[PDB]
Amino acid sequence: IAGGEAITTGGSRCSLGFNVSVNGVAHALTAGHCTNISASWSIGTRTGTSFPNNDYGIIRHSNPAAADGRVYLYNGSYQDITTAGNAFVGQAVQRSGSTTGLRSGSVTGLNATVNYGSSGIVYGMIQTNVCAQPGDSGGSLFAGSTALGLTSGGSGNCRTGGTTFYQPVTEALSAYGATVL
Amino acid sequence: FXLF
Repeated sequence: IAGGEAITTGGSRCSLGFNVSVNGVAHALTAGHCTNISASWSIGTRTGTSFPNNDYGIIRHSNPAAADGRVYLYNGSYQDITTAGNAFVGQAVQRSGSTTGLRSGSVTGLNATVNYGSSGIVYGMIQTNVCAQPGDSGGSLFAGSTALGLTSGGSGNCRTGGTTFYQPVTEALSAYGATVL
Repeated sequence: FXLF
C-alpha cells in the first residue's frame, strides 16, 4: 500500500499519507482525526495520534513488506517519494486520496488556522486550492518526490472545487522521529 | 467549514 490509498477501521475510511521508518520499523502516517477513531486499522496498530491542534497520527504496519515508499497516482502509476519538505506559496502540488484520486493545484497560504466547529481548531495548516472529499483525509500532499502534507479538511468538493488544508509532514516526522521511505 |  502506497500514499493516498484506503486504510479503514470498522466502517471508517481514510487515506494513507506516507510510509515512513522509525528506527527501521515501518509505519504509516495519516490524519490524526482518523487515528483518534481507533487503534485497529486494516494495515496495523496505531502507535500515535494528535488531533486537534495538530492533525497527524501514525500506524505501525502488521506487514512490513507493505510499506511502499511511493504515492499512488490512480492511473496505474506511482510517484516515488525520496524526501520531505516544506511548502511554499505558489508551489505546484498534487494530492492523492481514496475518494477523488489524484488532483492538482497550488499552495495558496501557510500557517492557516482552521476551525472545524465541534471537532476543534487546528493551527499552522498548509492551504491550497486543491479539492478533496470525505474519505480523502490523511492522504498525500506532494511535489514530485518531495512529501509535503497530510490532508486534513476544507470546504467544497471536486465538482465545484474547494479549499483544502494539510498538516505539514515535517512536524509529524519530527514528532515521531520518522523518516519518509 | 469540515474534516475530510
